[PDB]
Amino acid sequence: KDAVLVNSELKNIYMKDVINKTNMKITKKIGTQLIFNKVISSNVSPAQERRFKEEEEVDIYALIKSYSVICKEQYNYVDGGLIKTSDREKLDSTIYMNIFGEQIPLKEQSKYKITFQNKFVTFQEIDVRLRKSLMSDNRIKLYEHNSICKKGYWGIHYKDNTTKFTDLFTHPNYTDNETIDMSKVSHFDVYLNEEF
Ligand SMILES: [Zn+2]
Repeated sequence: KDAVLVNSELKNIYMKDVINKTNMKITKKIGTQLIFNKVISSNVSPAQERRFKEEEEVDIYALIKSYSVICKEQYNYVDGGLIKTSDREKLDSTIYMNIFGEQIPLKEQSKYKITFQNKFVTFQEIDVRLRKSLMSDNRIKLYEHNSICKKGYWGIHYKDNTTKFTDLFTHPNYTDNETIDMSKVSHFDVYLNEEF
C-alpha cells in the first residue's frame, strides 16, 4: 500500500498551486516528460508517453511539484494531469462531498460540493481539489499540526454502488493520468480518523 506520510509533508505537497490550462500543444517530448510552451513539464508513465504525440493538444490539471528558472524562463514541473483536448466532452456536475467523523456535525457533513464541467476529469484533479477543500476547512484543517484528523481516507462513490478509496495520508502516483467518468459518479465520501 502507499506509504503514509505526516501532516508536514502532506501540507507541503498539497498547498502548492496547480496548472489548469486547456488546448496546450505538446511542443517537445523527452524521456518520460511531455513539455509544453513559462514551460510546463508533465512527468508521465512510459505507457502514457506512448499515447501522447507531439503537436497534440492537451488539457492540463496538475499539482506543481517544483519550479526552476532556466535562461530567464520558468519551468513548472507536474505529474500527469493530461486529457487530450479532443477527449473533452462537456458536462455540468456538482458532486457532493460527505464528511464523516466523530467531531463532524451534520451541518458540515454535506455542505461541501465540487463542481466539474467535463465528463472526464483526471483522478488527480478530484483528489487535489478534495484535499485542498479539506485543508482550508476551519473545522478540519487537514495536514495542520493542530488538525483533528490524525488519519483517514475518502472515496468516489459510483452510481453502480462501487467505490474507489484513497488514503488521505499518502501521495498517489499521478503519472498514470487515471481519468474518472463523472457521469458514473454519485458522490464523494470522506472518512476522517478511520483506518484505510
Ligand atoms: Zn456513499
